[PDB]
Amino acid sequence: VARCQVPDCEADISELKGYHKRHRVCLRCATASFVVLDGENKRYCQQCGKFHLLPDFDEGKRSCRRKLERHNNRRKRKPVDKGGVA
Ligand SMILES: [Zn+2]
Ligand SMILES: [Zn+2]
Repeated sequence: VARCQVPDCEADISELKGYHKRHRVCLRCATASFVVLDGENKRYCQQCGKFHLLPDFDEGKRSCRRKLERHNNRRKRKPVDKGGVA
């Protein structure tokens, strides 16, 4: 539904052409960076598109800090490769 459903900003983006219309958010919000949501400032996460919590951010880019890394130390080592015997 092309409509900015932001508590502090109830916009009716019925005719938009960008990455804000595909997330129920107006351009003003997409550019505003942060919005005074329900007693909480949310930040448009370009990684997921949806809104996120500002206090849950870090220096590493402007996105959530969850599931940011996983495929890095993926290796299979074997210091034994024989097992016990006695
Ligand atoms: Zn808005
Ligand atoms: Zn995110």
